[PDB]
Amino acid sequence: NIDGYFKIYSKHTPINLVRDLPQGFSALEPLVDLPIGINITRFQTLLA
Amino acid sequence: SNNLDSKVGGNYNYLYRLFRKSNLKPFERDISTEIYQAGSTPCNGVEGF
Amino acid sequence: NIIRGWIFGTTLDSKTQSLLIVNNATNVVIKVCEFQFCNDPFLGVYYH
Ligand SMILES: *[C@@H]1O[C@H](CO)[C@@H](O[C@@H]2O[C@H](CO)[C@@H](O)[C@H](O)[C@H]2NC(C)=O)[C@H](O)[C@H]1NC(C)=O
Ligand SMILES: *[C@@H]1O[C@H](CO)[C@@H](O[C@@H]2O[C@H](CO)[C@@H](O)[C@H](O)[C@H]2NC(C)=O)[C@H](O)[C@H]1NC(C)=O
Repeated sequence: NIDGYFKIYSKHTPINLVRDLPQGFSALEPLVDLPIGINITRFQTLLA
Repeated sequence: SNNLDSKVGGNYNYLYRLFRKSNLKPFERDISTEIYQAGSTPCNGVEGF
Repeated sequence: NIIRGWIFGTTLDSKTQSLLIVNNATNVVIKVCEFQFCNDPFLGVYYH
C-alpha cells in the first residue's frame, strides 16, 4: 500500500505437499494496481 | 469557478477537513466524520469542551 | 479453493473506509467503502 495505490503481485504453481510451505524459488508477477486511497493498518483473510 | 459554484448566502456544500491527528500520506483520502480532541480530556458522543 | 479473499483497512467497523477483495463462486469482486465487517467473517457452502 504505497502512496494511495494498492499493488498486488502473485504466482501460481502446481505442487504435491501435505503440511508445509514448499522449499524452492520462483518470482511473483505484478498482477494489478488499485488507486484506493485509504489507510491500511490491519487485514483479515476470508475462508470457505 | 465563482460564476458556477458561488451562491448569494454562500454555497456551504463544499467541505474541507479542518482537523486530523497527523498529516495524511500522498494520494490518501479520509471520509471519517468523527469528533476531534483538542483538549487533554477524552471526548465522546456528538460534542464536548 | 478454501481461501477466497481479504479485508484490508484500519477500523474495520465503518468508523472509516476499508477495502474488500473477494473471490466468490461466480466472480471476483473488489470494493472500497465504509464497511461494517463481521467478527468472524466467512463464505459458506452446502456440501454434497
Ligand atoms: C492509520 O491508522 C492507524 C491506526 O488508527 C494510525 O496509527 C495510530 O495513530 C495514533 C497517533 O500516533 C496512535 O495513538 C495509535 O495507537 C496508532 N495506531 C496504529 C495501529 O498505528 C496511523 O497513524 C494512520 N495512518 C495515517 C497515515 O493516517
Ligand atoms: C458475488 O458477489 C457479487 C457482489 O460482490 C454478486 O453480484 C451481485 O449480483 C446481483 C444479482 O445479479 C446484482 O443484483 C448485484 O448488483 C451484484 N452486485 C455486485 C457488486 O456484483 C454476485 O451475485 C455474487 N455471485 C455469487 C455466485 O454469489
